[PDB]
Parts: sequence; structure tokens; C-alpha cells
Amino acid sequence: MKVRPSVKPICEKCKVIKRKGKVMVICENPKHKQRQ
Amino acid sequence: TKGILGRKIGMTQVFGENGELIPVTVVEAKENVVLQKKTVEVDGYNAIQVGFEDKKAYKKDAKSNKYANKPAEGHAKKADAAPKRFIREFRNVDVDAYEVGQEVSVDTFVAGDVIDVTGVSKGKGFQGAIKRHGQSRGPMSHGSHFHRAPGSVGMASDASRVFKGQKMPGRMGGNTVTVQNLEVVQVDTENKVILVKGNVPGPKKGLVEIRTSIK
Amino acid sequence: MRQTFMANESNIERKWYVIDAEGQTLGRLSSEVASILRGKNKVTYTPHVDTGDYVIVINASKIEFTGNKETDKVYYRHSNHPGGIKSITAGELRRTNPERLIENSIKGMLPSTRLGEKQGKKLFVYGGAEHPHAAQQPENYELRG
Amino acid sequence: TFDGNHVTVKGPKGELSRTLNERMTFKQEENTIEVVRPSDSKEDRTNHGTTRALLNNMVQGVSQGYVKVLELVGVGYRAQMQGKDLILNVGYSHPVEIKAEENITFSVEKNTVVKVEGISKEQVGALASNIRSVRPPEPYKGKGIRYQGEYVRRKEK
RNA sequence: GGGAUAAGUGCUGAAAGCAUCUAAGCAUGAAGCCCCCCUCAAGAUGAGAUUUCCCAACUUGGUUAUAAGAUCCCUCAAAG
RNA sequence: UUGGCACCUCGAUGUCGGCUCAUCGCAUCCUGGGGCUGUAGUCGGUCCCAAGGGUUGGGCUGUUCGCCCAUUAAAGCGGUA
RNA sequence: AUAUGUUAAGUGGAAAAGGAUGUGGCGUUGCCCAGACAACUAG
Ligand SMILES: [Mg+2]
Ligand SMILES: [Mg+2]
Ligand SMILES: [Mg+2]
Ligand SMILES: [Mg+2]
Ligand SMILES: [Mg+2]
Ligand SMILES: [Mg+2]
Ligand SMILES: [Mg+2]
Ligand SMILES: [Mg+2]
Ligand SMILES: [Mg+2]
Ligand SMILES: [Mg+2]
Ligand SMILES: [Mg+2]
Ligand SMILES: [Mg+2]
Ligand SMILES: [Mg+2]
Ligand SMILES: [Mg+2]
Ligand SMILES: [Mg+2]
Ligand SMILES: [Mg+2]
Ligand SMILES: [Mg+2]
Ligand SMILES: [Mg+2]
Ligand SMILES: [Mg+2]
Ligand SMILES: [Mg+2]
Ligand SMILES: [Mg+2]
Ligand SMILES: [Mg+2]
Ligand SMILES: [Mg+2]
Ligand SMILES: [Mg+2]
Ligand SMILES: [Mg+2]
Ligand SMILES: [Mg+2]
Ligand SMILES: [Mn+2]
Ligand SMILES: [Mn+2]
Ligand SMILES: [Mn+2]
Ligand SMILES: [Mn+2]
Ligand SMILES: [Mn+2]
Ligand SMILES: [Mn+2]
Ligand SMILES: [Mn+2]
Ligand SMILES: [Mn+2]
Ligand SMILES: [Mn+2]
Ligand SMILES: [Mn+2]
Ligand SMILES: [Mn+2]
Ligand SMILES: [Mn+2]
Ligand SMILES: [Mn+2]
Ligand SMILES: [Mn+2]
Ligand SMILES: [Mn+2]
Ligand SMILES: [Mn+2]
Ligand SMILES: [Mn+2]
Ligand SMILES: [Mn+2]
Ligand SMILES: [Mn+2]
Ligand SMILES: [Mn+2]
Ligand SMILES: [Mn+2]
Repeated sequence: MKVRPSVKPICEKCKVIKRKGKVMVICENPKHKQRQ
Repeated sequence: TKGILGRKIGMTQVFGENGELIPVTVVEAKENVVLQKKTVEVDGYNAIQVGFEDKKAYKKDAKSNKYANKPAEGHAKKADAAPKRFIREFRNVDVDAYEVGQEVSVDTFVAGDVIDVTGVSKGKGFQGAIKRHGQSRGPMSHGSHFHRAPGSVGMASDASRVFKGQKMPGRMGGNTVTVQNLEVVQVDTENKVILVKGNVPGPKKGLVEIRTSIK
Repeated sequence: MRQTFMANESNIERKWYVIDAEGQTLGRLSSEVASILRGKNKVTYTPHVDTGDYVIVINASKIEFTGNKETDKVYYRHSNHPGGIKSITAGELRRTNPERLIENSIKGMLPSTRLGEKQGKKLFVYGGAEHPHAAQQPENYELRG
Repeated sequence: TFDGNHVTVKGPKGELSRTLNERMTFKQEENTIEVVRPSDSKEDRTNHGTTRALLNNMVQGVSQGYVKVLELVGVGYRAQMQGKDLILNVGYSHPVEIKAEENITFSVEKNTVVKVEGISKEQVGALASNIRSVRPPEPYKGKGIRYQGEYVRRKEK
């Protein structure tokens, strides 16, 4: 997961969710994941 | 798991089947007898108390430790043994095989058995830092007035004490040391001697406790 | 110096009580017991002497925590050796030796003065449900409020 | 079939086996029930919806259990045993031990075709998550333990 | 070797008919965290345990020698 | 770090570099665990966890730096007057 | 202590641009049993 302060969906397949108390991207593309 | 007490007699060479030259320490274990069975029942934990070398007479009315005192008399007499001069526990024995009155004998250690050996470590006196922690000396020459002193002992005004770890001069020789993994090389049942591969920490005549290796 | 009772060692009696931690919050059982221990509960309270009663806290194991702190509340300790801090223990204290979790926790609510010290030595905490001290014949006591 | 025990809403299914916790503090309905959408009060609606979901997932597999299938897309493939699948998988230089009898878990052997064969989807999902854990689907020549019907993206050497 | 964990990988899962490692609940996972390994350690005043040893004369609580047991002193060293 | 300010010390708070001894932080040089990869393999890049331990001998210069010779798994960065 | 609500971060008990279906209130609106959101079947 790219680890960044900002979190937005990357592409129109992406979905945002909290998972440990942390907001995270779920784009399904292996090189498009995120977790603030 | 097994163990015996023994007096370190000293070092020799001995020869392997391959001509291999194996340094050996000669441990001697005449006369060890089990003296007490320590069960969880009474003692709270499991141990066999073995009494090493034999010592004199009775509550005989005299100066030395060589002669046993009434407390020892009664302790040995509960075990139908003559009074002994060294006594130690081994926890981590088989605690059930071992009935109280019996001898342990050298024959319990079989050749090629790998073992750990405890014993207190020779004895240097009050000693300087270079001898006791190996610390490099200061330069000689080049105008130095520093040779065998332990270094800076601390910080400036921040660590404004000397930290509790600090290492400096004093007594060297105490401290029990055990050394791990040494082969039994031979066992000489005729004189109760038992040969140990390598060197065990004693001075000489030091009591050492051999026990079955852990790990 | 008109009138003002001060309790002597002649003029004072010390009762024994048993407390069931099972079902209680750590801090609340702790503070209630501390006042019990200081005698701050009798009308004959007097500051320069140990006026308190004995407390045996029971089933220390069943003590509880409020927050998400079975894991989040660490106890530290330092060995006075360099870098020998010891973070260890959380509500792991309640797992092994909770007798100390309750003991030290209660004792941190008594004054650090030799009197307060003797006062702390009047507590007895057992994780199990069976004190040795039956001979002192403790009365069962219910947590107020 | 339609047989299940009850007490304190922690009751075993009568067929085969069960035992499970409830979150308690919730509205409950007999047989199939419903209302995954809302119940009781507040945003505890989520929790109760998970309760109905869990018990429903429980009853759904007790008569006809669901079983994940795992295919070994490589030149090596696991054999079989009465308590293990004997995963001599991929080409790591040793066979691995695996499997457990907990609840009910069947073996499988079909030349690179294996299956967990449990009851509830949680135990199956677990033992197969780990049966598939031993080697992974490396996305080139697609090799590796693979859940059946899994997307397996690839790329160019 | 065992236990718990991080980043991570997940399972089951609603909120949010789907989907989702997570909020309930589960599994996995590091030279690191705990136990294991080595030495110290009951002045742990919270002063622990086991085995053995000794055992009265006087008393207006105590008194005094003694016992088990040591030590002083003396010959010493593996100790200093 | 270079500074700004002039609050402690002018009836004195020794000062660069080295040497001796270290101790701590993590923004990790190596080693352990992973994600992405424009990751085939062998290597690597980059981020994430991790501070247990380790982290070299010389040529020139007072030097700290720096260049260089030769090795290393690596030749980490800072605090502690 | 009382009454009514909030907060689940030990926030309380250090910090910004920026970021998030975290929850609470107060409003305004467009599609809704003429069937809509979502899911599944047909280009
Ligand atoms: Mg970052
Ligand atoms: Mg996690
Ligand atoms: Mg000398
Ligand atoms: Mg709790
Ligand atoms: Mg205990
Ligand atoms: Mg103080
Ligand atoms: Mg567990
Ligand atoms: Mg003492
Ligand atoms: Mg006492
Ligand atoms: Mg003592
Ligand atoms: Mg003399
Ligand atoms: Mg030094
Ligand atoms: Mg970086
Ligand atoms: Mg480190
Ligand atoms: Mg160290
Ligand atoms: Mg160099
Ligand atoms: Mg070179
Ligand atoms: Mg490498
Ligand atoms: Mg350098
Ligand atoms: Mg440094
Ligand atoms: Mg604070
Ligand atoms: Mg600004
Ligand atoms: Mg803010
Ligand atoms: Mg809002
Ligand atoms: Mg709102
Ligand atoms: Mg309107
Ligand atoms: Mn040197
Ligand atoms: Mn001088
Ligand atoms: Mn000199
Ligand atoms: Mn100085
Ligand atoms: Mn584990
Ligand atoms: Mn679902
Ligand atoms: Mn004692
Ligand atoms: Mn009398
Ligand atoms: Mn005598
Ligand atoms: Mn001699
Ligand atoms: Mn400055
Ligand atoms: Mn000034
Ligand atoms: Mn001014
Ligand atoms: Mn002065
Ligand atoms: Mn001065
Ligand atoms: Mn870090
Ligand atoms: Mn790595
Ligand atoms: Mn370091
Ligand atoms: Mn309220
Ligand atoms: Mn805070
Ligand atoms: Mn903002």
C-alpha cells in the first residue's frame, strides 16, 4: 500500500473504508491501493 | 538427565581413534551418595541432594570443618551415610529412580555423553580495568600520562551521575561459571575418575558439578 | 486547645473485612478500599495515627476494566540501570499476579509517609476465593455507592 | 433438517453440530427470519444485522454445507492422507504437514484438485485460507495454489 | 522450542439486499516483546522453604552461666 | 547548522581534533518481516514494521570534513556543555 | 449530587494545509407501491 497523508479514490472502481481506525483505499488495481 | 559431584584433578592429553589429539580435564568422583529426596510434597519442588567427598568422625570436640558437627551427623545418619564434605542439589534429575541411601557412581556417565559443567572460577585479586574488562590501554609515550586507567566514567553535566552500569576495578575471581556442551571422553570405573573433553573452570581440587547437558 | 479527641493506641480498635472484587471496576474498588484502610470512615478518625481497619480483597482475578485498556494501559518500571525501563505488563498483570495489580493500584491512593506505609501493609489481596486469614474472622463488607 | 436446540440464544443445531455465541440484546425471528436491514434501536442495527447474518449462515450450511475447491496450478501437486492433504506443493524442497479434525474436515485427492469439505463457511474459509497459504499464485506462469474461479492477473517477463 | 504481537496477509461480517480484514467475533505473522539460555538475588523489613542439631538453674518480666554452635589465637592457600 | 535576542555565569561555567569509556533517539547502513514495482530468475528501486546486535584497517591534512588505497553483511544519521 | 443530551479518541490530558460513507443536531431539496436505490437475468 502506498502510505500517504491524503486519501482519495484513485479510479472509478476504488472504494474507501476504515479498517483499524485507519481510512484506506480499495481500488482493486494492485498498484493503486492506499491507507492513511 | 543425570549428574555427579567431583574434584578437578588437572589436565592431560589423550588420543582419539584418528590420532586426534583431545585435551582432557581429569575429574575425580570418589564417594558421592544421595542424601535427600526433595519432592514437591514437602520441599515444594523436585531435587536430589547428593553429598560429595567423605569427611571425618563425630561431634568429636575440635576446631576444623574437617570433622562433622552434630547437625551434619544427624543429616547423614538419616541417610545411613558417613558425613560428607560437599553437598548439592540437582533439580532436573529423574527424581524417582534414585532412592535415598544410594551411591551415584561414575558409570552413570557413558562415554561420548555431552555435558555442562559448573564450578567457581579460579581467583585473581583486586584487579585493574585493563585486566578485568580488557579495555584498551592509553598510549605510552607521545607524552601520555595515561596507561591502565579506566576511561571517562561519564558525561558532562547532563548525565550528572555515574551510571549504575559503569565498569571499574575490583575483585576478579569469584562467580560460579558453568560451561556448555563438553563430551565425556572416557570413564575409568576403577578409580572413579572421569575424563572430560576440554577445560572445566576450577582452580585445582576445585569442586565441579557435572550434569547432563541442557540444549 | 479546648476539647478535641485524639485517639491513642489505648483508644482504638482495628476490625477485619473481606471484599469481593468480582464484578467491580479497578479504580472504584481501589478508592473505596483505600479510605477503608485509612480509618477515614470512623468518627474517631485521627491523622497522626493509624486509625484504620484491615482489608482482604478477594477474587482479584475477576476485577474489571472500563475502557479498551485490557491492552491499552501499560505499567512502566525502571531498574535504575541505564536503559533498563520495563514497559512490560498491561492487563497482563491481571493475568499473572493480579494480586499486585489490585495491591499496587490501591496503594497508590495512600500517602507516601511511613504512616501511610503501615497503612498499606494492612491490605491482603487474593486472586482466588479463599483467604488464609480466617482466624482474624473478617466480616463481609459491601461496596458503598 | 428443521431441528435446532435453544437456550440463552446460544443453542446448537440438532443436525450435525453447532454451539455459538450471540451478541444478545437483540430482536430475533424464527426459522429463516429476515430484517438484515433494521432492528431494536440506534446504530446497533449493524450489530444485530451481523447476528441474523451469522445464525442464517449457520443454518444454511448445516443440512447442505459449502466447500471451497482449491486447484494447484503447478508441476507439483499434493497427494493424500487420512489426516492431511500432504502438500508437496510448488517446488519448495520439502513436503508440509497440514489439516485438523475440528468440527468436520474431509480430505481430497484428484491429481491437483483438493477441497476442504467442512460445514460452516468460517471453518472452511479458514482451513482453506491456510491450505492456500503455503504457496501463492505468482502472476507470470500463473503457477501456485489457487482458489477455484479466482481472478489471477498476469504480466510480461 | 513455546506464548503474544507489529507492518502485512486473510477468514466470517453487517452497518450499506451488493461489496468490504472490522465495528462483534476468528486465523496467521518478525533478528524485535515475554518465557527458554548464563550469573546475582529473602535488608523480597513482603525478611520465604527443607533437613538436621541443642534444651535450666535460679526467680520479685526476668538473672547468670552454659549447650548446639562458633570465634579470638596459632600453622597455612586453591583465598586475599 | 549559520544566525536573532542578551535571560544564567566576567570575586573564571577550560575551548578544536584525537585518545579512554560509553550512554540514548530513530528520520535504519547491515541483518529479520513485509507492500508496490516499469517485480521472469539472479539482482535491484521505493515505501511500511523493526533500535536486538553489528557497523573496518590504512595514504594526505591539527584537523572535524573531504578525496583516495584496500576490505566488509554494512562501512547509518543525530543527542548527551 | 440531580435532570437532559454529547463524545469511544484515554479525545479529555500539545499542532496545520490537506484528507475520511466517524457520529449528533438543524434545515432545503430529486427519484419513490405508476416500483426507484442496490443486487441478479437480456444489447
Ligand atoms: Mg511516512
Ligand atoms: Mg492488523
Ligand atoms: Mg601489573
Ligand atoms: Mg475487562
Ligand atoms: Mg498468583
Ligand atoms: Mg517521598
Ligand atoms: Mg490467541
Ligand atoms: Mg539477612
Ligand atoms: Mg514482621
Ligand atoms: Mg532470612
Ligand atoms: Mg601473627
Ligand atoms: Mg570507563
Ligand atoms: Mg525515508
Ligand atoms: Mg538496533
Ligand atoms: Mg547490550
Ligand atoms: Mg577508514
Ligand atoms: Mg577498492
Ligand atoms: Mg541483502
Ligand atoms: Mg563516516
Ligand atoms: Mg554516537
Ligand atoms: Mg496528558
Ligand atoms: Mg498559519
Ligand atoms: Mg485539527
Ligand atoms: Mg456532519
Ligand atoms: Mg449531519
Ligand atoms: Mg420540503
Ligand atoms: Mn589501542
Ligand atoms: Mn601530572
Ligand atoms: Mn608513564
Ligand atoms: Mn571534566
Ligand atoms: Mn505464535
Ligand atoms: Mn457480505
Ligand atoms: Mn529464613
Ligand atoms: Mn515471675
Ligand atoms: Mn562447644
Ligand atoms: Mn597446594
Ligand atoms: Mn543558538
Ligand atoms: Mn544578561
Ligand atoms: Mn532588555
Ligand atoms: Mn566563585
Ligand atoms: Mn571554579
Ligand atoms: Mn520507523
Ligand atoms: Mn528485507
Ligand atoms: Mn545502535
Ligand atoms: Mn447522564
Ligand atoms: Mn492526550
Ligand atoms: Mn479541517
